[PDB]
Amino acid sequence: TANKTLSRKLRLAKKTKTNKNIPRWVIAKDHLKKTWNYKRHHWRRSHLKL
Amino acid sequence: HAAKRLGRHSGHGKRRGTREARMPSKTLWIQRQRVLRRLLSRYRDDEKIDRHLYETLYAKAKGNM
Amino acid sequence: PNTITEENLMKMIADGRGKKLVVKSCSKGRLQGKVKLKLRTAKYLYTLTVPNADDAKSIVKGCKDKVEVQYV
Amino acid sequence: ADCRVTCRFHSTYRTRSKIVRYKRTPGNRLTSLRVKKLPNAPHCAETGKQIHGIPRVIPQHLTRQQRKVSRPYGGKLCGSALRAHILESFLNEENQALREI
Amino acid sequence: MAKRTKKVGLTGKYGTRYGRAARKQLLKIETSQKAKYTCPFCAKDKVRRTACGIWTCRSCSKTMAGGAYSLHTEPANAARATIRRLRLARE
Amino acid sequence: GRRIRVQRKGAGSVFRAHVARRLGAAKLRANDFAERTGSVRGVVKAILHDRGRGAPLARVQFPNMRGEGRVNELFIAPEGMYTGQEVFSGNKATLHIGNILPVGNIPEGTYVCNVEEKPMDRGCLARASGTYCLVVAHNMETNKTRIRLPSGQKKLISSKARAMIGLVAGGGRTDKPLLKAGNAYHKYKAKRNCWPVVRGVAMNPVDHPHGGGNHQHIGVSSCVPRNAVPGQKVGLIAARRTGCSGG
RNA sequence: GAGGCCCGCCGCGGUGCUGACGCGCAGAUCGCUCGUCGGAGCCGGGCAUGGGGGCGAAAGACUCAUCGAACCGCCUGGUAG
RNA sequence: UCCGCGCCCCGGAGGACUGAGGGGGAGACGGGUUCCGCGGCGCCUGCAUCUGGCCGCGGGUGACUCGGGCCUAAGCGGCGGGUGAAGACCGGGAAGGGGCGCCCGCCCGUCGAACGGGGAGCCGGCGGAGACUCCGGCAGGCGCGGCCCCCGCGGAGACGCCCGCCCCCCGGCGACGCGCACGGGGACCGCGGCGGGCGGCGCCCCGGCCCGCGAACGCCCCGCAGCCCCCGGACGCCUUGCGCGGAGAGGGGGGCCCGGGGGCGGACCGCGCGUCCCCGGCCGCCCCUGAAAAGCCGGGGGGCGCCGGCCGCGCGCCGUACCGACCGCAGCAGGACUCCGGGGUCAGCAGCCUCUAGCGCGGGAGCGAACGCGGCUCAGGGAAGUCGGCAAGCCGGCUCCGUAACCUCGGGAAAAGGAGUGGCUCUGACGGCGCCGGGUCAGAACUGGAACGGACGCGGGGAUCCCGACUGUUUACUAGAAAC
Repeated sequence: TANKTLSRKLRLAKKTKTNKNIPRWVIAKDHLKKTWNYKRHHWRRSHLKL
Repeated sequence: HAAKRLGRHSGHGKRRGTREARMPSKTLWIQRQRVLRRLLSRYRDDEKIDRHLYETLYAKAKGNM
Repeated sequence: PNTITEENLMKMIADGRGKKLVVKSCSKGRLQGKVKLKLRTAKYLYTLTVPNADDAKSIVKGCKDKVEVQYV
Repeated sequence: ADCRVTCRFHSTYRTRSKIVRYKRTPGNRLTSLRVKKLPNAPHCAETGKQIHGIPRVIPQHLTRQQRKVSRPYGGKLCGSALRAHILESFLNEENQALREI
Repeated sequence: MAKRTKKVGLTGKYGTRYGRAARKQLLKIETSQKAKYTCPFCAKDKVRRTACGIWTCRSCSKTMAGGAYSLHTEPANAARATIRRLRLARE
Repeated sequence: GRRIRVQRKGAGSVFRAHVARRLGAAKLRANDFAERTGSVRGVVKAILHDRGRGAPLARVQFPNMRGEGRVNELFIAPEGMYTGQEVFSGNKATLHIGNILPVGNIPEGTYVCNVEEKPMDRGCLARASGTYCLVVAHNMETNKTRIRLPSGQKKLISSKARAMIGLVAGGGRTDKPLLKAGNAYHKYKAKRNCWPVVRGVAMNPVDHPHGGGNHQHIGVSSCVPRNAVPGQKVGLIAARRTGCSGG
């Protein structure tokens, strides 16, 4: 893992970049009501690349 | 360790290892053989002892004489 | 680093070869018999330990105006 | 009271090229300096005896004068081997002439 | 001296194991394998086994092919003679 | 049933020879114009050990006839050959141990080894430790020479076929008892996965034809016909006779 | 200073208590007591071998909690007096 | 545990634990942001929480020298083609490489290893999070240019000395097993001394504790063993064990290599016993013989002109946080590869205590019922208990006696069975001599509720009979066996 490859690191960094909650202004604009991304992953309970 | 040097704590009850373990009967041989081979060699170089005697004495020293 | 050959080679290097700086580090830790001259070159830093301050002066004499001195 | 140290190499596995020597640094700490495996000097092609005069350093970092022996077939043949080769060659030519004469 | 009275001279290592027949056979082969043989060149009793069939004289620095456990095998000694007699006869 | 061990062995895969670290293929020097007329002189650079062979091998360096370098041959070593020997491979070669000459040239009664089954085969018969073949007779009209193979069987081979004079070295290697299972594991590790061996009467009915019942018994006779099927030939194949006997 | 030698640590196994546990700490763990501990040894990485096939110091054992024939999808909403 | 906002948080004081095969410091892999700072408790933290690996916000991984990349390994793929209904599978025999005039030339791996091989990194510092990467010094490697210079000498020899390149040939280095010993270094350790800083002190104390630093690299000098040279011609020379010598010993003088030591530059003084790691010369071992290549460098022959020195510059690509965070539904007495390893007692890296470092686990209070689990002791008897000594207990360290049948002569054997063991005060031994440095082996007195392997660690033994010779292997998760 500390000896990773750029192509494994860049697909893992997309997940870190997109593990975000819906911006609050987006909920207000769309009247979303459901404010949970649901594609968000927590390292301990998750198995990305599996 | 100052008592041990005097000879205070080294009796049979305070020994938990075999005599060979406490002092290797091999390292006592190397020392004696080296000490005696040094003595005989110096005598031969000094011309105190003959070359032939040196060989005879060298063998008897190797033979635990 | 190396020790320069007396001031024989030291002054020869000082005259032409890289002598970016010389340092007259006298009193290294306030100790006696201590004038250490440290010539910076491209290849190596060279040090000649000289017995006396007067001995050091003869080598400092002839130091190029272009050659830079620093004193410790 | 602890002089335990940590690995200098990329991985802890201690192989032949992964051996360290501990020295104390100026800042009073034990440091692990790497121990390079000694390359070995050239050995005579005929026979197997190490050629005298050539240091056990990788040949690239040696200097041409150091990596050579001043003798015909110097870093290849040891002197005893070379003198046997010279003698064998000379004698063969001398026996051939005797066969013709 | 004579630390082992019987022919357990080199086979003392095996201890009470492998049976008498194996140990007796090993006595002959083992004693032959670790023996010093006379090099046909050095003429010095310095030939010792390196591997099965390979024997080297430490002084002569010459390696020679031989029997697995002896520098020279009885079949080989006879063959060299037969080849010599036939060679001399052909010329 | 299950495929038996013999069937599983022919796909290699674990039963393939452990050929790593083996010096090379031991073979007689190739027949060349200088071998066919006259003799090529080689020097025995080394006598070494092959990983899976009991007999010592030998690196003999011959001159390159084709070009300008020196060519190295690997030969099974006859006993008595030494480093720095001069070995001649040729039609005009003297009868000394080590030399390779055509079998017609070799005289009758001569111990020979690494004999060629057919001319220019570079080695075939008499290659194991101690083994040798003997020249029995030459028919000069049929250009054929009778030899006795180490088995005893007599083979008529072409007089052109070459052989190395001498008896292969390593002689008397099997006289020493292996003594321990461990010594066997070390010998077989340098060869192939054939050891340890489980008897078929030990295996369950699926694994072997001898298979298994309430008591360990071969069931039907161990003797099997030569025309058995590939998974059925397991005991004594085509036995002319069985049993211990005189002679 | 020899040994598929002995005692014994780690290691690697797993004997007995038929101990604890048995809604477990755990879909096999725990504690003692043990077998061995220079060797047919133990351990990592890479690689090879594939389903009636493999591999097996052989127990029908093992092949990803699955083996007297793995698993996944389909034929298949198989057929059942 | 006490006090301090007082929370299981944090700070101080205590009392402890993991106990150098660590509840320590670090990596490989796997996770993939868990890392850091700030705020927060709604989720989660199986009790709580002001805590957090949780939640929100903002950040964090810097390399010519470390690793990848490159080489080859087991292997795998490729190949005019060869098959097969195909999908696909199989594979050397096939006009297989380059510039200009030529010449030389059978025939694939820019596959495969973050442990194997490889050109070269050290010190000191800095940050909330990182470092062989930053920064400051000091060096080493490999190339690109400018300038200058310029094509071998010395020796009796082994060598020495700053030295050319290309082709083709030949060789070397890369490059190698396991072991018991023995030697030499490094680190560690301990002992004194001196210098600095403490703590305790009812009595003693120069008796306790903490600190006292020196890297890569560059020159010069040494360096055992080994291997050679020159004279010369022999019972000697030597190890721990060996081994060695008319194919040349000893002796005398030399050469080489030696992962090392010193001196200077970089930049506190002495001594000892061990331990650990490297290294050396051996000796043993094998039906076991302990990889390869890239690369680099000699040598012979031909060609042919280099060579150096000095001074600048350059060095691209990717990995680089953290892990008590991995995998078992989980923040699960389960697994999971390494590296480095202080003190005392000890034969010990065992057990038991400890320095460093870490740190008090899905909570706490009472009470002291039965019963259960983990232990402890038991009068007299001593297996009468039970399917069966199951379980428990006896035994055990060391020294010195003593030891049977049987035997494959190696065993049995630690057979069996006795006796001693502490503390003090000494006395010899043994190397050490300018006498200085050892900590074991004996022997002796005097002691003491009739104690002493005082904890700890640590065989109960014998007589047979049946199997299987043996060491090994086996049913992961009911059979370790006489089975294999």
